[PDB]
Amino acid sequence: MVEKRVFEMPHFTTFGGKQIKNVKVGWEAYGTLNDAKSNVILITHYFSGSSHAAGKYDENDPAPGYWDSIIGPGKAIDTDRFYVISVDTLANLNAYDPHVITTGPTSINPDTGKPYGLDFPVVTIRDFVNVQKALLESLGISKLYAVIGPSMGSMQAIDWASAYPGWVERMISVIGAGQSDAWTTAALEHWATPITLDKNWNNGAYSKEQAPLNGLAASLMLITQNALTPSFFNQTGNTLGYKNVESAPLNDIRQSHSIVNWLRERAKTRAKSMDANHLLYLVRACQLFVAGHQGNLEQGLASIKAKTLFIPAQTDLLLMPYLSQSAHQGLTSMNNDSTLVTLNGKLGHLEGVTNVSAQAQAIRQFLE
Amino acid sequence: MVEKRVFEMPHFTTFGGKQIKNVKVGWEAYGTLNDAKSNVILITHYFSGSSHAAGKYDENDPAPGYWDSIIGPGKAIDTDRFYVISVDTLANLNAYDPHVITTGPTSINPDTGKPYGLDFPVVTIRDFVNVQKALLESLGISKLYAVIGPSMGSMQAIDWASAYPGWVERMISVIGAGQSDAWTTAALEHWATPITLDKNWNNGAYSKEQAPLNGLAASLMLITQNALTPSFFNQTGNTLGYKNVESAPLNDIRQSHSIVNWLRERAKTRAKSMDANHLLYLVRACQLFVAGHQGNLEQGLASIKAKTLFIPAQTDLLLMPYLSQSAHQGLTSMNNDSTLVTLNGKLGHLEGVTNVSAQAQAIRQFLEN
Repeated sequence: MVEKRVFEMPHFTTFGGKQIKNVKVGWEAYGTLNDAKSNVILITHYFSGSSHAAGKYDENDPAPGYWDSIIGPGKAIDTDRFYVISVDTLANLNAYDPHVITTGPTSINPDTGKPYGLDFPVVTIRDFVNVQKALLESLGISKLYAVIGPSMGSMQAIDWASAYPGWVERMISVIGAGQSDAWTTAALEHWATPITLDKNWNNGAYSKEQAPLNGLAASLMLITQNALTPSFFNQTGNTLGYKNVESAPLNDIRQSHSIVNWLRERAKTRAKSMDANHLLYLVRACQLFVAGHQGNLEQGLASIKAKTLFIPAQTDLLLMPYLSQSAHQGLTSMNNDSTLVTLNGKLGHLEGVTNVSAQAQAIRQFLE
Repeated sequence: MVEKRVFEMPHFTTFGGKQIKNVKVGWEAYGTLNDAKSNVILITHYFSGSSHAAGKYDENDPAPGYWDSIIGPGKAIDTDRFYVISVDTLANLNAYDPHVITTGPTSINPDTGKPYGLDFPVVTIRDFVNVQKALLESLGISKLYAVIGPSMGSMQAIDWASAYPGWVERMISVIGAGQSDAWTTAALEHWATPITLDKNWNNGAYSKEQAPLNGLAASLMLITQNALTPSFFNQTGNTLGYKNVESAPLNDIRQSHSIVNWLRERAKTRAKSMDANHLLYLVRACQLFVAGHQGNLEQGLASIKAKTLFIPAQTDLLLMPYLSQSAHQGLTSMNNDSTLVTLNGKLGHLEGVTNVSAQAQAIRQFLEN
């Protein structure tokens, strides 16, 4: 049911005033664009995700897109009513996934025949929304009925609403934020440092054959944990038969606890088709984020005219609930039709990826 | 006004079945040990701490020990009533600080004339309390009026109360836990990875002048943030003129935001007298922690008779509210005299290290009954 597409720009100016030549990003869409091009809902994807917000590329895919549970016929993001479209970001974390098309440190520089590495220009949330704007424009679309996104994708969505206020009628921020505050910028740095310390990194110039695999796995382990909760780790801890006094980490400083070996293996398996530098660039992109990318959060919220719906996860330890509450109460103070509802499950940040359906009615009522 | 002392054990068995020779740990004490040795209050110290719970070694020390505000004459922990003693952990993180005395990776192995590196045996919190016990025994003490400690210090404290019930009349746990659950064990593992990724680490066999400095700083950055809150970082960012679109990290992948530069320098500063391998070992000793060191916390709680006070910080992100609650509730279901008061401040975990005084009276009344 899903066909992967590719959007290309020969020229593109980054928000930081750099040039990327030969941009290529993947994208996909579900449903039908109506005649007025007035039923467009942009899904903007989270830190490690891609355009694959729903559906499957192949029957044999082990699982559909991450928001399949609320995107489809008759679902809260109804594909019988909306042309639902999603775009791979630049510097997409899954640079070596056969379905992900991105421009970033792995792209070949024609000028050396070698990957850009850390020669790639700094990219931002705005750069993502601007690549999405160009894709939309090239499809004759001038307005968004809604933009919807979780986590890093809620940054894109709220940025859209702020940067192009006449372009967005509705803004759904899920497990989200209006800014990367100093707490969040610091927290996200720790995802980056494991890769800088890996000896293979070679200041970003490593080959694919000598990639910084350990630093990447180390980053994902930290990410994976930040995105969950004590509850989740203690329950999987139970399944592993976790104990404080395990003979292996007790006897050998170089062995680890059951729960660590699990997280390491999981993150290693999650990072096979990922790229270390691309993780670095998405980190920096998040650290630079503020709705509207103007002086501060208040200025960016003053530009929004879309009604706003904020769905924090109550358990979220990564983009914590006060983030959604900050943007939401700043908006109502400006007489923005702003609504806040909570996700309150046990997966923490990942409630808003894996179980956004819990709030499907709020999304639906917002979208009627 | 506080003399740093040394305790020595020619031979020490570890909890993991191994030997360490020339065990040397630092300690100090405040107050006067009564004729009965019944007024002994042991302070056990947190991850990056030392024995310096109060007072100053030199009156021109910039800052007194980390609990001077509640340990001293006439304070909640009255050092004209109690004898207040505190010992440096094995593998103490402050491996190059002139006041700490410890034994670990940087120690010279007398068998080889060279450092232990990661030949040092794995240490646990049990090994910390046992070195304390050995010190207390060397001093002729047989019983502790109170064992108190924040964080890793509370791990030692509740361990003391579970492994040696009659030794411990009262146990005060501050910003602490009964155990390192799976969440917390994985969480501290992230403290360890950056050190081990650093090329200079060399599987633990680096010279002091060829240390994995950038890995060590990485760990400390994470630790520092884990110990704090958004409020602190956001007040801090505001003191720093933090903006989200700062021109330095926007123009250059290799530049960083204000907050990160602050965080990095504070960690490189905190790391001057620290050793990397010792950090690995304290992390592992924390992952191995369960009060008592049985197969679970319930078994470790079941043998506690000391009356217990718990003082978690509501805003703690490192050892969150629930770890104290899980232990306090377990003890109350065992009809153990267990109280729980909360620190409400916004420094998170470090409420219980730098602002314990907010519960001075609860501690005072728990000690004075």
